Amino acid sequence: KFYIQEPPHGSPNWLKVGLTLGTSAFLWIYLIKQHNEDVLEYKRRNGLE
Amino acid sequence: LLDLIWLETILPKTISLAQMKMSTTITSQKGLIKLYFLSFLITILISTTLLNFHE
Amino acid sequence: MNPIILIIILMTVMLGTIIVMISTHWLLIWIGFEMNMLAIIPIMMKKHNPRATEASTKYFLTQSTASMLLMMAIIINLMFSGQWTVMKLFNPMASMLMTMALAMKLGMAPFHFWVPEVTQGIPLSSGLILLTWQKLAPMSVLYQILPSINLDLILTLSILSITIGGWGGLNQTQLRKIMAYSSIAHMGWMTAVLLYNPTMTLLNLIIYIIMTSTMFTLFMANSTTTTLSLSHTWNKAPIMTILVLITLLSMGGLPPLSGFMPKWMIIQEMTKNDSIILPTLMAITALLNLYFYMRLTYSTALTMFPSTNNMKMKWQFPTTKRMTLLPTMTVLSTMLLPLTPILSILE
Amino acid sequence: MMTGRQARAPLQFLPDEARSLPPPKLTDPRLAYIGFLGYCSGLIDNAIRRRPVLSAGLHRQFLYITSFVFVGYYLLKRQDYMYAVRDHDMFSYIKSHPEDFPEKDKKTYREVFEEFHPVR
Amino acid sequence: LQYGPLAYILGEKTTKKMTENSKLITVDGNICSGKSKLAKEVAEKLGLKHFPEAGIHYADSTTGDGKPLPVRFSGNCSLEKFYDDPKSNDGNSYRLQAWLYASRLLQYADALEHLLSTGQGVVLERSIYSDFVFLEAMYRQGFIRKQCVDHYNQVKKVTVCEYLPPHVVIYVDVPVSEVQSRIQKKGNPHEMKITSAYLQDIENVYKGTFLPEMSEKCEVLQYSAWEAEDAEKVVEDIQYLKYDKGPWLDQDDRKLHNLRMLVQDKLEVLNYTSIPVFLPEVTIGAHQSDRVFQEFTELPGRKYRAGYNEDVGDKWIWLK
Amino acid sequence: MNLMITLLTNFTLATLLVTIAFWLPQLNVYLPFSMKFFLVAITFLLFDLEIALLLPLPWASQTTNLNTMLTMALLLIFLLAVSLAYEWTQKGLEWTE
Amino acid sequence: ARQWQPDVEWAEQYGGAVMYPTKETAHWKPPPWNDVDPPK
Amino acid sequence: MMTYIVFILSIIFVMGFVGFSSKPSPIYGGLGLIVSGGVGCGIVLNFGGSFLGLMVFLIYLGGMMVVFGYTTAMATENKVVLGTFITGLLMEFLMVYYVLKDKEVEIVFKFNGMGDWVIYDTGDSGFFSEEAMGIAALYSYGTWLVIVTGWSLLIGVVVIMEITRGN
Amino acid sequence: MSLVYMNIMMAFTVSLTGLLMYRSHLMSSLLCLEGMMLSLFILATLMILNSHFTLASMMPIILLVFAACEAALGLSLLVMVSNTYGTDYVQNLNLLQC
Ligand SMILES: CCCCCCCCCCCCCCCCCC(=O)OC[C@H](COP(=O)(O)OCCN)OC(=O)CCCCCCCCCCCCCCCCC
Ligand SMILES: Nc1ncnc2c1ncn2[C@@H]1O[C@H](COP(=O)(O)O)[C@@H](O)[C@H]1O
Repeated sequence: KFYIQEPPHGSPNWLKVGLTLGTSAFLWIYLIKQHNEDVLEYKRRNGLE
Repeated sequence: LLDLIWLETILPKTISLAQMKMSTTITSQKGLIKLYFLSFLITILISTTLLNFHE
Repeated sequence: MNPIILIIILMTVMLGTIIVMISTHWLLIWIGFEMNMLAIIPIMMKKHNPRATEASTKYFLTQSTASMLLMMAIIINLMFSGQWTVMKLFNPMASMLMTMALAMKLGMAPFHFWVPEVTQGIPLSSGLILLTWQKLAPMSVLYQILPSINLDLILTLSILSITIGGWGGLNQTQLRKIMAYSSIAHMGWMTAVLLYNPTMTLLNLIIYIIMTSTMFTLFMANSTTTTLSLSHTWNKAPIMTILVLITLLSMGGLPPLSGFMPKWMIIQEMTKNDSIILPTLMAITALLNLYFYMRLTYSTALTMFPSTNNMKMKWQFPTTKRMTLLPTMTVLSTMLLPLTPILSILE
Repeated sequence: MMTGRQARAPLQFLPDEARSLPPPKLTDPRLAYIGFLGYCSGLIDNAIRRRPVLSAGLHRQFLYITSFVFVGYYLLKRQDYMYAVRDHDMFSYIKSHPEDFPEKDKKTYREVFEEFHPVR
Repeated sequence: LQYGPLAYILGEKTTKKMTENSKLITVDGNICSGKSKLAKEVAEKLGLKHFPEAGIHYADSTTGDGKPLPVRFSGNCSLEKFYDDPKSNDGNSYRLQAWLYASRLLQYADALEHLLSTGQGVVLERSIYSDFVFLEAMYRQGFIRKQCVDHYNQVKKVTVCEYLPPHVVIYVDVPVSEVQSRIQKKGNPHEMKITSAYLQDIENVYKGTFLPEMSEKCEVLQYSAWEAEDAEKVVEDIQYLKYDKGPWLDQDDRKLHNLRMLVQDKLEVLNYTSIPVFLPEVTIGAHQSDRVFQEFTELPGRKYRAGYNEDVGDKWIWLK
Repeated sequence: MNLMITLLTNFTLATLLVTIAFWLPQLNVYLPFSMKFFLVAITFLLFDLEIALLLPLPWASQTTNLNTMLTMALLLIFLLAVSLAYEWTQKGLEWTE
Repeated sequence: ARQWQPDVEWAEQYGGAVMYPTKETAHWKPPPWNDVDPPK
Repeated sequence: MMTYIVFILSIIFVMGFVGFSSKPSPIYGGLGLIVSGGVGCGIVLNFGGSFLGLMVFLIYLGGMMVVFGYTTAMATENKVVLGTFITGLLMEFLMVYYVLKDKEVEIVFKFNGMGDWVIYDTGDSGFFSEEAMGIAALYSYGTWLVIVTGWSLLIGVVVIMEITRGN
Repeated sequence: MSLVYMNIMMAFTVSLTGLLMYRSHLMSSLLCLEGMMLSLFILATLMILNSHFTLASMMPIILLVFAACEAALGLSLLVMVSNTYGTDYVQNLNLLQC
């Protein structure tokens, strides 16, 4: 060891890292799904297909 | 005379002294609730009778 | 304070402001203000010392007086209109009384005299609530009654707030009074553009809330309530001096920063309406605000004041304070000017 | 100004007519700037907590970038919608009030007399 | 953090763990009272956690690798140079006293954090309530100035008000002649330079100022040099105390929650030790401050937050 | 009108009896503040406002919106009870319980 | 020849009750550090 | 004279306000506000507001001014007051004299000087008091109003117990 | 307009100028504040009864209740002020000038 007291951030909070990566991946797939649905609705309403 | 005194006196120094003096007049309040509400009453009387902000 | 009781009381502050924002009846506006004042009194008396009791008493007296003037304006509106809809008022006397009452609740000059006292008397988190969240409900009422707001009254209040808030902060060394006079000047800027374009009122309100929340969060993160204790920050946390530097330069409205965004748009809306003298003198008067912001940047970031020996102990301990949204708020308070046309989302 | 326009259908962040508009591209430079602001927030978050700035918490930096891009995409959609509404109202008002917007007779500079001011 | 408002809401009350043995006991005495074993003896009879007396390098023992830092990074002051040159020009005397007050403040915060998080009582040696009896004993000897006493009283006025006093204060009566006999038997060549008037001033501010003011807010036990040798009599006296004074009686879960929130935030504990009072004994100018800060950051394990230092072998930093 | 006459008569009789009692025997020659009392007065005031909310109930039972009326009546008496329970458990009703 | 940094004399100008002490605001002392006044 | 009874009670109402607002002592100020509350109740009763007038007696005078006089008795135990009182009295009776000699006045608003019986309705309400029915509709129509008022009173209990504790 | 409204508004302005001109006591200020409330109650009540506006008959009660709760809060502040200085004098509340 090095430290005389075990630090709070000596080991990674794996629950919080998992929630972070899962939330970020969810927001990316929801953003890409929203964007594809929006370009499809734009092309449907304006007749560009 | 000019570029250490008078051109220094007329634009920056007199402006700075004026803002200092206005700052000390605005912030010389005695912390009394009585005087602030008396100023609020004088504000309402000037707004109604002297400025006609209610018409 | 019990944390559950703190959560219920903060939700009640929020509920009072939300009731003001969502209601169509004047009695529910007045109820939202009463609920908000009643719930925010314990937040000011959180630490139980005579300065907090004095600040809460002064706050109670000013907000209760404004609440009675508000109810008299509502009652005169009911005389001359027979109804209670939160819309334009149907009497100029009721319009004057409601504008006075809302200016007292905002602490706009010449009803500004409680804001530095009450802000100084209370902790930094409760002064954060007072200078940001407590502006939201009266500005929303001013938003809805602007077809009946007298122009000369609201512009007199605006320029008087900008000048008095500029000169008031020049004499201050306490950080809470600096933020209070800065608040008075920024509310003057918000009401000056209100009858011309209330979207710019909302823009100035949002940018002010972001920058003021940033400065209060930095002050809480460094435990500093004076200029001279803020000057120790370089020897303890040198990143915090850079953050207070960029945020104070932004609050001065210096481009390319985000606090240049409101006043520019405000001038952009006041010259379309052929008012040229007024935004000119307003912008020149805001140089007073920039002067005492620059005073704080000189003492904190651009020079190194002398420290003490016991500071060496605080080098061995990290900041365990939850600096909630401080990097996000610091980025939004400084780097937002390239996204200036985002303001149309407030329309 | 446009507050009675969005008052028959209140509290809609993006109304249904906003779907007639092309959405911002994901390579929108405004959206790339908002992602850059998320990256700067992640760096300041490492800096104020005395973490190594570029290296520590890459999951946290990526959630900063992702959350700013996510919020900013919808903010840009609403921005473009409101300027489209502004122009739609402008053009419909000009089309419905021709007496207020006459077609001005454009004159060529052979008829236009301008006063000459010599620089001498 | 580990403890906060959420853990208090989700059931963690400190009166569940506040048993009868959860007592903060401070042992006091003069420079060679021999209290240092007595305290340990009490902590091995009542089952309490013993904290040794906070010196210059207490904060060094609580942070980093636990090893003492070089004296320019912690202290900037010497006890031995105080013993050699008490009236020195560089201001070692009050700088040493102010650093020791900050160290005892940190130690009292550690003791209250252990007591309020575990329910185990703590035996201290010369807490922040008894630190001032050196200060006045320096000021009565002309070792420090009146301005140094004013600075000390400002820092004490805004720091000690936030804490609870100990439950038991144990004092050890040892006369100045026996103190000097034990100093000469100790053999420390610096500590043998202590005058008689300084030790007599320590005893006078002990008996005339400290013990009268701690007799109201807690329970003072006072022993001579020979009756403090029997630890069983001292522990018998502690176990048969009827606690009826001081502000420990009116401590519910809310007040002790607020106190535990205070004593786990060490920068908030150490906030007002560095107040901007520009006293020449404690003021460090900006060039020395900058230079010693940047030398402190280059120490191993000290550049970043504790879990974030590759040079001392911290892993998974890109996921922290 | 009869009520104003009756109030005037009761006030006149009371003032006449007080004037007799203060001037018929003239013929012959011959604190530290207590927080507890203030708290019980404020608790009276707050529960008295809650009672003022409860006073139109004999008229409110005549409505055709009885499910809503019964819900709001029970909710007001319940919030008076929650005020009492908070006053109880936070030691507000102590030493004058 | 090194860079000037503020001395104690420069820094004491920012520790007063106000920034510009006049005749009226000369009895003003700065507030307490923890903002707690004694109960008198 | 009896056709002006609401006006006479309103004169006594303003006289009571000049009484306590000149602030002789908070106990005499409490007495002046009590007398004012009684005569304002009488005004409300003469416009047919029986329940609202009895709320002035039960809640304002019997509930709130009791607590004011109580706190005043626990806390307490001139020339400006008398001059202010005669000033407000002379201003009020100059208002009376003008609006009686002219049957019209304009201080800020225009005011008729006839007896205020003239504005009333000339019908009946059948077998109910309309004011009683509108107050009874707080439970049927005023659901959100009941919610926000009861929540504010519960919060008021909590707030008084927070700020009076000192801890 | 009708003649009683003149006096109820004048009562409001008299109690307003009483509340905007303090003498010494905080209690006298709270009495002027509740006089302002009483006049608002009476004026609201006379309008609502004159108009036969039925649903607004519950409005002055609400105006009473909230404001008396407000008054309760004010009394508590006064008491805490009176637990600091011995009196409720407004001139003792001047620490926040600096
Ligand atoms: C059209 C507009 C409609 C409305 C839009 C939204 C408006 C938002 C207004 C924001 C006002 C926020 C006020 C602060 C939060 C309220 C509660 C509070 O103060 O919590 C802080 C809390 C208290 O900690 P405490 O323990 O009391 O501190 C004493 C020392 N231990 O903890 C702390 O002190 C921790 C320190 C950090 C706290 C930072 C909080 C930042 C919140 C504001 C973010 C920026 C504003 C939102 C974005 C823009 C919206 C306009
Ligand atoms: N002003 C002071 N003068 C001398 N010793 C001090 C002073 N302040 C604290 N001490 C400590 O008190 C110790 C003497 O007690 P002891 O631990 O029994 O030797 C010294 O070794 C120092 O660590």
